[PDB]
Amino acid sequence: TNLCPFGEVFNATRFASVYAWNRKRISNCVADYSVLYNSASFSTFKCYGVSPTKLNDLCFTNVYADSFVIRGDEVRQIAPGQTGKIADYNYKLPDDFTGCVIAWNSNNLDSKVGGNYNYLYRLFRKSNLKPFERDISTEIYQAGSTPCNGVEGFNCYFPLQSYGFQPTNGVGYQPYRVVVLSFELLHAPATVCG
Amino acid sequence: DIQLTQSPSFLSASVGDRVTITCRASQGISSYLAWYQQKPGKAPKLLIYAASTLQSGVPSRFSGSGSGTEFTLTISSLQPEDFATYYCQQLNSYPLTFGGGTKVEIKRTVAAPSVFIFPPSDEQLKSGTASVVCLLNNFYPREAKVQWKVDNALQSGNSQESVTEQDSKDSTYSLSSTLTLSKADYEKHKVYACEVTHQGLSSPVTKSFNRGE
Amino acid sequence: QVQLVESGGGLVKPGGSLRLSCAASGFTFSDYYMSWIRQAPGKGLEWVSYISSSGSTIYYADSVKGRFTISRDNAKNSLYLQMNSLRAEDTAVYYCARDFSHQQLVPSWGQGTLVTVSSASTKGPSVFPLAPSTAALGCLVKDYFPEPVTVSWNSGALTSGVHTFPAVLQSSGLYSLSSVVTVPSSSLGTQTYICNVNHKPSNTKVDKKVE
Ligand SMILES: *[C@@H]1O[C@H](CO)[C@@H](O)[C@H](O)[C@H]1NC(C)=O
Repeated sequence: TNLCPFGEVFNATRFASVYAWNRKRISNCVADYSVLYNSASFSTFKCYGVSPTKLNDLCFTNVYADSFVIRGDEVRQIAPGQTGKIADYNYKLPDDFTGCVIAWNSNNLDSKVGGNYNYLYRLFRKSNLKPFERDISTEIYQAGSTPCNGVEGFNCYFPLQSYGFQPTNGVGYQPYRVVVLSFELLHAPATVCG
Repeated sequence: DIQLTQSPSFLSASVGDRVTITCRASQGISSYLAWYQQKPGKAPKLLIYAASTLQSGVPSRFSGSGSGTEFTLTISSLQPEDFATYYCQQLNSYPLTFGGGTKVEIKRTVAAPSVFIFPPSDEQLKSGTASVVCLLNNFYPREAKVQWKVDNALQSGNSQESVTEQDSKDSTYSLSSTLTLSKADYEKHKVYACEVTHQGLSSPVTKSFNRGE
Repeated sequence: QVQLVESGGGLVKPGGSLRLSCAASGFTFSDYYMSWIRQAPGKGLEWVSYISSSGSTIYYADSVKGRFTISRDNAKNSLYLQMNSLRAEDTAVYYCARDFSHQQLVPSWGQGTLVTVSSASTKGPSVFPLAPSTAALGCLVKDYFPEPVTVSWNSGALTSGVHTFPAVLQSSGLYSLSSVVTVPSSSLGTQTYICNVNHKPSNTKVDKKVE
């Protein structure tokens, strides 16, 4: 029958910023998970509930794939149990997470000489994200007790700090593209197999 | 669009006096304010920031205070080298707004102006435009009437003048009135003389010169 | 040594464009907000625009909105201002300034640049001595445009007793200057007095010996 459009998710030309991570629903298809592993062009490949071998031998009700961009300093946080700028205020994975986390260095595609100022994370937030919650607010945050009147100024900062992607950057401050595969099981029949 | 209202516009004081300047903000800005001192045509320099705290290298006489709407800058013993315009800047919400600015004068004992006069040299006449200059050097206060007479005849409207700022040491101004003449009007007349009248002088001082030494 | 070196600036035929550049040293520039503030001749400080520490955020004054484009490069620490459709009114000295880090509310400013928006072609001045008659000698800087000149006496080795005056704007439309220095009358035949003018707008640098 059908193939899973995992090639559309990974090899897509546009990725989103972390705060507005793009999630896509993969269903009614069959994809090769051994073949994803047999890349060896991914710098990070960690799976959390599942074996990357036993994935071709499985079926799930829904497969979810979230795609964003972070820096390398931050890649260690796309994991259960992680606390951080990203792990708290941008994109958080629960502690029962079964899935894979895949990320590679996209400095050739995702940075510019003048500054690629188009990817952003949420530096400032009142509380931590719930797992898999999305915050798209652009309210002007408040750090000190003086209010903000919706404009930026000292101790009233804009919540979204642009990554300053230049290629000359060091490894940690280079863009890493990321895709998280979560695998759901519910009473509904299986739709993504091997 | 927080407006800053700063007083005075202009204060004049003598050495060792305590200048006090007030900036009031049109809404609560709760200590997000800085105080600058800008000599003429020069970059503003930082003295106080965070409403009260003194930048490194800013003499201890300067000091800030306030929180919310009322803010003061204080020079506990004014100095000959503090002649400037002083601005406050609000940092609470963009756009950054500034105070009006306060000019500061230094008051000193009257001084008399040493008056030199200068000829059209010997190059300007190759260009056909001669220029006579009259130098009023190191006087106080700033007000001075310079009078240009060409053959005991008053010249109005062929004379431009400009004045220095206060000396960083003794607070005196200097002044230069530049008279302009065609080569034919410089050749038409002999005695050129500069009549200076000033507070410090008991009677009007006049230096002349004869075209032809 | 915190320092913001500004550059560019100068005489722009009205309607044209100019770029303004601010070389940042001495601090973690990528931590600090930044601002472009201009100051008409002997008038207030007008804030014009700013850019967040990340360049995420940006706002312009209504006096320049849409007309000016502010930018920052964060590897070369500079901050840039692209000024288009310049007017008569846009004539000012332009200052860049760090506004604050997330943590240190400590401004600092650059030396400024004279953006001079008019239609007059740049002319180099003429320099005539104001020779002596304690003694007083000087220099005459006439018929230049635009501003500024810089006079320096004996190559910045004679700064005690110098009074360089403001530029008088002549009826011709050309600025005139006057710079004079008083000296020991007796040291006149012994010490040589030379005035150095430098007019970067027309690339003119003169040295008149005064005698
Ligand atoms: C992306 O492109 C390469 C080159 O065609 C291909 O071999 C690779 O498997 C692609 N990735 C996916 C997930 O299909």
